[PDB]
Amino acid sequence: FRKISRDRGIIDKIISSMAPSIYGHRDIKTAVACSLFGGVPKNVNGKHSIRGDINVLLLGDPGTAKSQILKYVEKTAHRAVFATGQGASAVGLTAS
Amino acid sequence: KIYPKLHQMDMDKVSRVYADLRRESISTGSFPITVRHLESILRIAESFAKMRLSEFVSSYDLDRAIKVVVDSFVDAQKVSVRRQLRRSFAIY
Amino acid sequence: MQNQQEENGSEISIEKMKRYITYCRLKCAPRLSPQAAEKLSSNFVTIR
Amino acid sequence: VCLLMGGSKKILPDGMRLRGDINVLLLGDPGTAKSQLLKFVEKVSPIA
Ligand SMILES: Nc1ncnc2c1ncn2[C@@H]1O[C@H](COP(=O)(O)OP(=O)(O)OP(=O)(O)O)[C@@H](O)[C@H]1O
Ligand SMILES: Nc1ncnc2c1ncn2[C@@H]1O[C@H](COP(=O)(O)OP(=O)(O)O)[C@@H](O)[C@H]1O
Ligand SMILES: [Mg+2]
Ligand SMILES: [Mg+2]
Repeated sequence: FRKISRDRGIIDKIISSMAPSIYGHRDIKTAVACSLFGGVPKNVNGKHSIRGDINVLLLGDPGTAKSQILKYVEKTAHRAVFATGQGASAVGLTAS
Repeated sequence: KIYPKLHQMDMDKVSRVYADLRRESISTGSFPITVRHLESILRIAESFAKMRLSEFVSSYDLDRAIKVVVDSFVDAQKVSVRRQLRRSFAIY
Repeated sequence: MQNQQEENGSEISIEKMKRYITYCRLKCAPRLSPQAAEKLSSNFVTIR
Repeated sequence: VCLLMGGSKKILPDGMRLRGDINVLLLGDPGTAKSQLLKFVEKVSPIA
């Protein structure tokens, strides 16, 4: 780990190791890497919180392989869950 | 294990970058720019720094981060506003 | 700059404040002074 | 500060009940930090 970390330009290696089977779309892969690494949550003396995770929205025309990236994120991550808006899924969004 | 740091020697640049992007947004007549954009800038800089298992957020990471937010804002705008901004923000 | 001036009587804490508000709430009930009522009454009419 | 202390509750012999509580509206542009004020008022009040 530490050795690979000392090679200048580890960022562009990571950005090209993401969805390794969809053509182009570098910006979305950069955003995927950013949201798949994260950040630092913060509490200022137990009275002020700034979140750490970075949210990513995809808006695209029919046939641009968004579901493929969503599939990749689930194989690559530790704690990832899948839910569908208009379909049949094994988990919903509301508590009950 | 990686919780990168924000030593404030690097505060002068971002103050003046945010000032310019605020003065430009109202002039062009489009979405407002609020401090959530700067918070996103810093939070993304944290991630770019943590990529290098780093110990002090660099200016290179800040510069890499700036592109993401500026490009998102510029590319989520109408055609006329977009042509104005893609020339105004050419330096970042 | 909060954990420091906090310990110089220029700031109450989050639980201390909470307790204080609970206290004053469940302790007193202010009823106004008659020497002040007509002030509030004249103000309202000049407003409207 | 005035909100969290509330007014004086008054029960009258006509059956009528004059309330004491304070209502405030925060209307304005996006990104004015008025949401964090609510999220803090949540935590600095004994019941919220
Ligand atoms: N840029 C691309 N590179 C590679 N394959 C692509 C690309 N765009 C689309 N495809 C392929 O075309 C098909 C598109 O299906 P997919 O459901 O992923 O698209 P979608 O945009 O998520 O669908 P829709 O928006 O219509 O619900 C898949 O086989 C996908 O792999
Ligand atoms: N004046 C300010 N001082 C400190 N932080 C601020 C200020 N203005 C905005 N912020 C920060 O930027 C964000 C503003 O968004 P938010 O609080 O959701 O506001 P709004 O109520 O308008 O949606 C928050 O994360 C807040 O902490
Ligand atoms: Mg789909
Ligand atoms: Mg809000």
